[PDB]
Amino acid sequence: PRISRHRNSSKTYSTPKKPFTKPRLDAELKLCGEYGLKCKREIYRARYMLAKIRRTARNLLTLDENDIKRRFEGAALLRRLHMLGILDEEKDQLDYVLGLRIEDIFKRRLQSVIVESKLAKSVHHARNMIKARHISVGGQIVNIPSYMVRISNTSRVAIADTSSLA
Amino acid sequence: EITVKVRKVLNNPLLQRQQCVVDVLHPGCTYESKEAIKAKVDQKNIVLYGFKTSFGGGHTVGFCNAYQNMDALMKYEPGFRKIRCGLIEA
Amino acid sequence: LTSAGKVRKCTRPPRGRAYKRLLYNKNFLGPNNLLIR
Amino acid sequence: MSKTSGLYTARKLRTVRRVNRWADKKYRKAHLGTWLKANPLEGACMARGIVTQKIGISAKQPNSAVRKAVRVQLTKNSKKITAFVPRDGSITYIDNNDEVLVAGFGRAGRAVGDIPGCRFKVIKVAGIGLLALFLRKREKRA
RNA sequence: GUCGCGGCGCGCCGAGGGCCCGACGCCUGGCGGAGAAUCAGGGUUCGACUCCGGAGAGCGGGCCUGCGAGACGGCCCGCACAUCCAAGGACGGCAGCAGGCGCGGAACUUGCCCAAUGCGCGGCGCGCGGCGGCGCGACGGGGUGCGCGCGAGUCAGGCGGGCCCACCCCGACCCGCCAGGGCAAGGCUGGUGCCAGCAGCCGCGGUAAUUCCAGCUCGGCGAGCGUCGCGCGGCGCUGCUGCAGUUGAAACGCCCGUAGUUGGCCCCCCGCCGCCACGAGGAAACGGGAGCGCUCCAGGCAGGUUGGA
RNA sequence: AUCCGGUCGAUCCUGCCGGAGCGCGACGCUCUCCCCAAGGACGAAGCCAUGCAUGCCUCAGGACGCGGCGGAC
Ligand SMILES: [K+]
Ligand SMILES: [K+]
Ligand SMILES: [K+]
Ligand SMILES: [K+]
Ligand SMILES: [K+]
Ligand SMILES: [K+]
Ligand SMILES: [K+]
Ligand SMILES: [K+]
Ligand SMILES: [K+]
Ligand SMILES: [K+]
Ligand SMILES: [K+]
Ligand SMILES: [K+]
Ligand SMILES: [K+]
Ligand SMILES: [K+]
Ligand SMILES: [K+]
Ligand SMILES: [K+]
Ligand SMILES: [K+]
Ligand SMILES: [K+]
Ligand SMILES: [K+]
Ligand SMILES: [K+]
Ligand SMILES: [K+]
Ligand SMILES: [K+]
Ligand SMILES: [K+]
Ligand SMILES: [K+]
Ligand SMILES: [K+]
Ligand SMILES: [K+]
Ligand SMILES: [K+]
Ligand SMILES: [K+]
Ligand SMILES: [K+]
Ligand SMILES: [K+]
Ligand SMILES: [K+]
Ligand SMILES: [K+]
Ligand SMILES: [K+]
Ligand SMILES: [K+]
Ligand SMILES: [K+]
Ligand SMILES: [K+]
Ligand SMILES: [K+]
Ligand SMILES: [K+]
Ligand SMILES: [K+]
Ligand SMILES: [K+]
Ligand SMILES: [K+]
Ligand SMILES: [K+]
Ligand SMILES: [K+]
Ligand SMILES: [K+]
Ligand SMILES: [K+]
Ligand SMILES: [K+]
Ligand SMILES: [K+]
Ligand SMILES: [K+]
Ligand SMILES: [K+]
Ligand SMILES: [K+]
Ligand SMILES: [K+]
Ligand SMILES: [K+]
Ligand SMILES: [K+]
Ligand SMILES: [K+]
Ligand SMILES: [K+]
Ligand SMILES: [K+]
Ligand SMILES: [K+]
Ligand SMILES: [K+]
Ligand SMILES: [K+]
Ligand SMILES: [K+]
Ligand SMILES: [K+]
Ligand SMILES: [K+]
Ligand SMILES: [K+]
Ligand SMILES: [K+]
Ligand SMILES: [K+]
Ligand SMILES: [K+]
Ligand SMILES: [K+]
Ligand SMILES: [K+]
Ligand SMILES: [K+]
Ligand SMILES: [K+]
Ligand SMILES: [K+]
Ligand SMILES: [K+]
Ligand SMILES: [K+]
Ligand SMILES: [K+]
Ligand SMILES: [K+]
Ligand SMILES: [K+]
Ligand SMILES: [K+]
Ligand SMILES: [K+]
Ligand SMILES: [K+]
Ligand SMILES: [Mg+2]
Ligand SMILES: [Mg+2]
Ligand SMILES: [Mg+2]
Ligand SMILES: [Mg+2]
Ligand SMILES: [Mg+2]
Ligand SMILES: [Mg+2]
Ligand SMILES: [Mg+2]
Ligand SMILES: [Mg+2]
Ligand SMILES: [Mg+2]
Repeated sequence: PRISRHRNSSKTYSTPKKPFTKPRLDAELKLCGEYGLKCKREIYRARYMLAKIRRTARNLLTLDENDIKRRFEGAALLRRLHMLGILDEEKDQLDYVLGLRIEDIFKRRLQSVIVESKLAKSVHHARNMIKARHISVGGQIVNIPSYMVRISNTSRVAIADTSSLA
Repeated sequence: EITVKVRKVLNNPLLQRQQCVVDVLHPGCTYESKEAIKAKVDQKNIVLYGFKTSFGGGHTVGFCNAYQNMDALMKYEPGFRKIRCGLIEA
Repeated sequence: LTSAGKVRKCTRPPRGRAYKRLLYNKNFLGPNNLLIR
Repeated sequence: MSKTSGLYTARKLRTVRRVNRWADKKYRKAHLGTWLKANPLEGACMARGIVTQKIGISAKQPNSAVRKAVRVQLTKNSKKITAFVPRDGSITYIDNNDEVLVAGFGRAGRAVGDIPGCRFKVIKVAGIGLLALFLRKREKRA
């Protein structure tokens, strides 16, 4: 064959089962208002990325506190969830993972981080500023609104030295 | 441009050469060429290849083959890199 | 078949994230009610 | 217990299920093989044929109308079907020799609504999509 | 006889061999696995095509050369089809790469190159394979603004590349598709008057139509939406987990009875099964999963003493 | 680990019909930018014009030829 036949690919979102339910229909647009979300897919992605980290914990919690699988994978999961800032340090229990919401995931977007430090007046102005290559992460210019910023790399978010706003 | 550094230097007395990785730093500006920074890395025994620029600019990574003789370069260098430097042109 | 077509023959807003922002501010009583319009 | 139990009865439990599976109409229709034989489209999504006639068909009891349809000869197996033409004024693009692409009404081979004996419908006429012909996006030659 | 064992073949002798724990026969729009689609758990359906194995080269057969072939980009014959010809003769096999005809609902360039990964001989060879072209099958990221700076394009120089291009860097200019009675989110004017038409299912239309045809407004998903067919789910309407059998569909008119399924209680500290646990041994890719900022991402196996557990 | 509309003057059931999700193809309409990427398999293993898909190294200037290895991957 060609080599490209061996490349992997995957879908990264799940659509809901009943589309026309009113309460989640307007709950789904309050989310599009508090964050500059383009379309419903960016919500779906989020829920999909939750549904996996929720499946892992519930698998380990069925196990025993002294098994090696718990000792290994739960530690890996917690160490990964603390660096992204999706979960905070004071909750270092595997049972603290289950009560997580999507908003915790959305709060570590670059669009959200720059709003918090007030580099942008709102979230829409923030999205526009992201597209204009006006913001750098650790001296590296990042163009992606959906970028996920680690707690190590959140001290170091600025306007790019090369810029028309410098 | 003003900043040129090298690492991963391996001496190869089988192929009569030394192999290197080169990092080029040019914050804000371009670095104009490989033929330019060839001075910082004689000159005619340096073979520069595989240069990529990162997103946003400012950084470049490439590879250096530095020979000691001149027959060595006409012997151990691919026949299209000797035409990219104008050394043969056929 | 001589009647076919009888009735037939005898008869930029913002886009993308800004449109969703428009709906967000517009909504947050029916949308197409008669009293409002 | 109305079902056999016991640690060594796997063979019986499998035989019973194999036999009673055929009692379901859905399974029997999809697995027996007689419907595949009798299907005019031979298990395909759509099929092309030539128009042999234009016709009007009465509706059923509580409705009153004349629906417009065409008798079609199939290219691939020479069977006779009748196909419905939707979308007001569309029966006027169908000459008596017009290659038509024909699909189903839904319901996988059952009649729908109030048209007696109709299970197919025209989607394309002489190369051109009939819906876009109705919406006035393309047009026929002459 | 074979490389070799064998009813593999031949002579002689005997009457065995298989079966409701389903033989034999018939049918299959039957290549097998690794796997894939769906999704609480238990399951259902599909295994053309990437790796592994098998079989074939229009259909039957036969064979030579060789360590190795019952070889078809080798040979010989029959059959069914074509090819050139001075009429005597000679001659062919794309289920290789492009390309064409036919058929079908349905599928791309008669491109450049051995620079890479590998193979034969050592220097070449190679439609393996690599690079471009066509490509809304499908995947991933970003736009159609924000309160005032950008990208898409244009022209140059780099970088890259067998050679060109795309990406990246530096310089100067600069939606749409379906709907709006219920299921199911979203309601005023004109036309038509059981007609035209709609409608998956309930239903709508008889000259005041919340449904047809239009205008305005509004709803949903969105560079993607609708229609047709099929698989899974819905479905505890196939039920092992887990259905129903008085009257809704359903207990043989009754008794005997073989195969099958099932069988009280008791000895513990042996053997032989089953069963539970832990090992050894064999393939990767896929699937999980430790670590790593391809700017993020679908990815990949990277990298700055390392690593691919 | 979820249901909803349809049998009646009304009511509780059995029971099917229909709707709502994901995937694979085909058809329609429409399409700004970038990365990855399948692509004559689907009772025609039907028929093929043209060009290309296998070559590389003991004895004389070189070819040519002989000899050799490979063409069974
Ligand atoms: K029962
Ligand atoms: K039962
Ligand atoms: K029983
Ligand atoms: K038993
Ligand atoms: K049963
Ligand atoms: K014998
Ligand atoms: K014998
Ligand atoms: K005998
Ligand atoms: K049988
Ligand atoms: K077949
Ligand atoms: K399951
Ligand atoms: K089952
Ligand atoms: K299962
Ligand atoms: K299930
Ligand atoms: K294929
Ligand atoms: K194959
Ligand atoms: K295969
Ligand atoms: K293979
Ligand atoms: K193989
Ligand atoms: K093989
Ligand atoms: K094979
Ligand atoms: K074979
Ligand atoms: K054959
Ligand atoms: K043949
Ligand atoms: K043959
Ligand atoms: K043959
Ligand atoms: K043969
Ligand atoms: K052999
Ligand atoms: K033979
Ligand atoms: K043969
Ligand atoms: K050919
Ligand atoms: K074939
Ligand atoms: K080609
Ligand atoms: K055709
Ligand atoms: K055609
Ligand atoms: K090569
Ligand atoms: K060899
Ligand atoms: K090729
Ligand atoms: K600009
Ligand atoms: K530009
Ligand atoms: K301008
Ligand atoms: K501009
Ligand atoms: K500008
Ligand atoms: K309509
Ligand atoms: K239907
Ligand atoms: K319905
Ligand atoms: K209904
Ligand atoms: K009126
Ligand atoms: K079911
Ligand atoms: K099920
Ligand atoms: K279930
Ligand atoms: K029961
Ligand atoms: K009955
Ligand atoms: K009965
Ligand atoms: K009865
Ligand atoms: K009985
Ligand atoms: K009986
Ligand atoms: K009896
Ligand atoms: K008895
Ligand atoms: K008995
Ligand atoms: K018995
Ligand atoms: K028994
Ligand atoms: K039994
Ligand atoms: K038994
Ligand atoms: K018993
Ligand atoms: K066991
Ligand atoms: K292996
Ligand atoms: K080491
Ligand atoms: K279920
Ligand atoms: K009802
Ligand atoms: K009743
Ligand atoms: K009912
Ligand atoms: K084909
Ligand atoms: K085929
Ligand atoms: K088929
Ligand atoms: K098909
Ligand atoms: K074919
Ligand atoms: K040989
Ligand atoms: K050969
Ligand atoms: Mg005898
Ligand atoms: Mg298989
Ligand atoms: Mg297969
Ligand atoms: Mg193929
Ligand atoms: Mg061959
Ligand atoms: Mg042969
Ligand atoms: Mg066709
Ligand atoms: Mg992007
Ligand atoms: Mg079921």
